[PDB]
Amino acid sequence: YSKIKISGTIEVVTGLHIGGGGDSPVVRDLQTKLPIIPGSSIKGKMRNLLAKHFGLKMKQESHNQDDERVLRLFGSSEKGNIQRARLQISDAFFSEKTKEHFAQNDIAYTETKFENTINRLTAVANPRQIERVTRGSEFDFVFIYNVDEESQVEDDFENIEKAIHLLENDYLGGGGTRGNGRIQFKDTNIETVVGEYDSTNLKIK
Amino acid sequence: YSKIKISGTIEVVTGLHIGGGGDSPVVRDLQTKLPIIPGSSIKGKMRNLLAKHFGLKMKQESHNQDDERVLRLFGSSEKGNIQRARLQISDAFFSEKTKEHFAQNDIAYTETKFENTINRLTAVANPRQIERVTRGSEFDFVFIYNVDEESQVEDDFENIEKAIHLLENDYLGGGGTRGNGRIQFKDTNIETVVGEYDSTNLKIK
Amino acid sequence: YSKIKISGTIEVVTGLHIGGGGDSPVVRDLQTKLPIIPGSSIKGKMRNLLAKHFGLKMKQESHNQDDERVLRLFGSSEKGNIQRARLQISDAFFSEKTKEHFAQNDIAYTETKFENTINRLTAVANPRQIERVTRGSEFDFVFIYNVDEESQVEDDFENIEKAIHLLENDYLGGGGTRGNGRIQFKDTNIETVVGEYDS
Amino acid sequence: KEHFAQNDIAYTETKFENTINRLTAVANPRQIERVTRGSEFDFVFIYNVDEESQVEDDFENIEKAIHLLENDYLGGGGTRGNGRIQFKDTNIETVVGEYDSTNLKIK
Amino acid sequence: RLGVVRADIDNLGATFISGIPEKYNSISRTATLSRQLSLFFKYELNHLLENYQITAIYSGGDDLFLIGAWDDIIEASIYINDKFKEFTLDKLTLSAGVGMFSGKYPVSKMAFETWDEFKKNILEEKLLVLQQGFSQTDEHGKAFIYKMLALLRNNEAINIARLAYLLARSKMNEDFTSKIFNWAQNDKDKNQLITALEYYI
Amino acid sequence: MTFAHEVVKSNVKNQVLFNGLTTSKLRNLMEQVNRLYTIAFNSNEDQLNEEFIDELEYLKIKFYYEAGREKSVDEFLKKTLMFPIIDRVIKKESKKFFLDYCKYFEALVAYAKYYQK
Amino acid sequence: MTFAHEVVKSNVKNQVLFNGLTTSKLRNLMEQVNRLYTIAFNSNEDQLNEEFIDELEYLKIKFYYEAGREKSVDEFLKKTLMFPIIDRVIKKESKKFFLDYCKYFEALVAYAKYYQK
RNA sequence: ACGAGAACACGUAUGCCGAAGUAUAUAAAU
Repeated sequence: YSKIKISGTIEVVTGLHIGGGGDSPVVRDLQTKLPIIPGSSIKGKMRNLLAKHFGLKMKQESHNQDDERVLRLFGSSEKGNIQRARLQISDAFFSEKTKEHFAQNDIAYTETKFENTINRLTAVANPRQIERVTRGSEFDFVFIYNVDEESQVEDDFENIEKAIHLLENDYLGGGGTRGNGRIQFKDTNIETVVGEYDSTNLKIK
Repeated sequence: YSKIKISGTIEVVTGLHIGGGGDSPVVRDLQTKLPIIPGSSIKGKMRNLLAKHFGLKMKQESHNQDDERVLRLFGSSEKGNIQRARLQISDAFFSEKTKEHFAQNDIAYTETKFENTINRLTAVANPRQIERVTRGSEFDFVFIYNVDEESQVEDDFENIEKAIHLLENDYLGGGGTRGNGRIQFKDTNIETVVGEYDSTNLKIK
Repeated sequence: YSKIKISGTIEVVTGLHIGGGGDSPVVRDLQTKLPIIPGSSIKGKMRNLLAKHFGLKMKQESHNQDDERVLRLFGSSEKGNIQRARLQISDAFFSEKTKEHFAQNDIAYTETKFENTINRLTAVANPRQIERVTRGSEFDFVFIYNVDEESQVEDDFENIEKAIHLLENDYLGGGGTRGNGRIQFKDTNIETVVGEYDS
Repeated sequence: KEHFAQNDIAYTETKFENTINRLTAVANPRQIERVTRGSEFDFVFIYNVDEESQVEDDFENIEKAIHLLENDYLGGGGTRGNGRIQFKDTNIETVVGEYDSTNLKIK
Repeated sequence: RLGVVRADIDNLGATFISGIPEKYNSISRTATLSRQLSLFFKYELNHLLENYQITAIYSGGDDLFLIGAWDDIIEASIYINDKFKEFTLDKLTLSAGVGMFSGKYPVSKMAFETWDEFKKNILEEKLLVLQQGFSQTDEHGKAFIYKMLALLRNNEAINIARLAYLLARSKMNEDFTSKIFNWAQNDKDKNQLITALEYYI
Repeated sequence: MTFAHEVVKSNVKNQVLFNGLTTSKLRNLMEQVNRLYTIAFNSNEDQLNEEFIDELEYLKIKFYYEAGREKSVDEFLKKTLMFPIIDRVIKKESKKFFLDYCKYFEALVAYAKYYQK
Repeated sequence: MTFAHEVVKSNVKNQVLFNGLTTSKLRNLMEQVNRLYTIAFNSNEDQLNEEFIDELEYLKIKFYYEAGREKSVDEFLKKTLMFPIIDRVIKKESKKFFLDYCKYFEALVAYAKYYQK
């Protein structure tokens, strides 16, 4: 039995809007009053895109049943063919380096982007204001992958590597089509935390 | 489920004035505190123009339900229809060459141009100052295209081509009718970041 | 849907001073540090003169509601009725040939004109200064007309042509009364750029 | 408790969640009550060593157990991003009998 | 969840023995009093329950042990109190309690768990106006109400300000929001509004 | 000092508030105060760092500027005793009093938002 | 520091400002400052490049020319020790000091705009 | 030789989906 640790940081290329608190703020940690990326967000977007990668039936879409490989990665355990989840996606915390950097250069953590909208037949503007996490800020993320079957390790890592790439080109949070929240990963790393299983040949771009 | 990446470069013909942040400043970023064109403007302008290009009824002008092919391109998912956007527009950034050349010529990125609003039956020209980005500057942009269906990429790309040309002989930003916002597109490149789709016969100009 | 391009070139005929930046300088294009004509100026001289040639009621002046042809031609939406600007006037810049000729003939780009002040009963000479753009220079401009009705294009274009003549006879910029603002237009070119419209 | 009262921090967070139907792309709001980040719990374990010649073994095992938990979660949604805990300031004392405990170690 | 209501006649010990002092304490007469009480508690309990999703579990003597749907249980309990106050001519009173228990619980453990103020003020006044407002304004899900609950449950003045602002961010009619704010100011009316909204879900 | 917090209801005139004060011209103040509040949250001890103090100085500078730009905001700041309390906070250099001030400002702001055209 | 507020309040004379100084009479100055500022922001290290030192001399040249052109600007700059400050900046060549300068000058502008006709 | 003894309130899903900081108005009368 082994547990495999993946570490790295998330770099916000363009502003991020997780925004679960609902003007229209972003999710914040309550001990530091700083932005967070709840692991539900990352994990769900990864599942969603990686599922869309493989063939999904209309009935499969309605019943949330997905491909066998993605499901084995993420677990359904809903009916019948149960599958215990396998990769636990932790949350993200606003890393220390970026906090110090912004303090030193006196940079806000979060901006209030003002946006507008022209309804038709009236052309009348109705404004809005939306909070966005300042770009270039870095989050720390931690993934813990479990080996329920030794045979399948590189294949599962390759699957989540494709999901990582899909997240980078696409977006998290809201305003994704409107420009918000394209992200990149930096300084990834793997190290076997429990077990006796090597992780050197493993890689995630 | 492949993704086609589009890169290009916005060259500003006349002054450019977003003015999101406002005596009323334009949208200027926070990590570099250099102005950027928030994608939300880009997508909105391109969308409104392309909607105008197809048919548009007063009842259609009521509540922003638009022509179906545009809808597939940008997504509404409003009348209980399943439509996630297949083309996401990101933000634009003050690319490095611009900053370099301006520094080695000692030129500002942003001008303040003063206007005299004349009042009829008053003969008083009141001075209003508008801040607009200097001419000849450039930004870099990335668009992401998603292939939800294989045999529709070409048809959607034809609509994109029309909308891209529409932006070159229109104004993007604020109040263009006073002659500010003319832009152009250069150095278009098309790549498929993720997937097995060919984008060589595919072109945007 | 269709878009109509207008390409043309203004030649300056009398000394010219717009002087937005105001010893009272003129506007300048910062990437070239060269004079420009802020197309806002074109728009304003245009609309003001056109209102003058059409009905301009004193009440209409007070309420800034302009003549319906004028308002539709340039878009206002100040009386509550949604109206989109049907023509855009952009800025304009020096022509390549104009700049080349200036360098070849060593022609200065700007002139400082002294304006002497003489007071009756005292005749006390206090010169003032003002800057003018070199006369005879030419800028390249663009007018972009948008089609919103295939039947209104002809009427709108007719108004634009008559207005171009009015702009030529009048003065553009400040100090029009003293001899600053007479420009001509040359090399008008018409070519629709988007759509299937016959021009 | 004293830190939170001083800093005026609520003890419990209410996280908003959402779920997306596929083939519908509709939004279904969810609410999960989570304990606040950074709070500390004082825990007590009692190990009655019924066999002197095995206790070392047992503690090794308990060690591994603790270790696993260190990189895992408790409770619900642990795959979904909550429940990671940490162990600090562990001290081991003998309280019944006359058995030494100066060499047993748990992180 | 299920609702369970248990009720006992308060002054039944005195009514059965002392009853009417000194002049009508005939054996036949207390018998007839017993007879009336019996017939009520075994017949009206049948008749009145018609419109409630309730099964009669234990009725008799002075013990009323009823279980059913939470809302239905509360409503019928109100109905039964009023009907009793009619039939007892406001001479005998009942004490009753309602507890909400999860389904499939061992009822042997539920049982050991277990007026006009409640009817007129909470249900009749606050509950209806809150219901109307939430009818008029949609999207106001358990998130919005739950934020309200959080605001009320922490009884501090800054929380009063927070409640004011949150109400401001809604789009409910000014009269509705002002009534909620005024109710929150009063400790009694806040406790009543809290109870009404807890019933709301 | 809470009389200055419920005076906002005392300044509801006819139909403008604080002579037409709107949250559109006060949003900058909220953002600046919140930015310093997060820095104070990061701070662990009571004694404020000097750079934090200079941040307070910049805050008051912004207060004066905003009062200069707009008249209703100027009335708000003066009539609510904003500058004296700011200087007092600067004088006390204590975190806890600063949090108290932020709560006061928050109450002012929120109550103001409750009443708006 | 904030010796700026003292200078402006002392210059409230008889309702003239520094003998009639106005903010629109400072515009290019601040504009120039702002330009340097954002450039100053983009840099990382505290050692200021020779080009930025030349731009600091250019800012001083602007100040000297503006003081020579307008007598009121001259009084303002003279009393405010602005030229001393700039010279000291040029001597120091340190980014943090420059940022402090930016804050001080911006405060000056804000306070002056606080008391205007 | 305690109405005891064993028993993770677990397993699935995130804040989405659309909205253009927009609408005219001469750096001006010597």
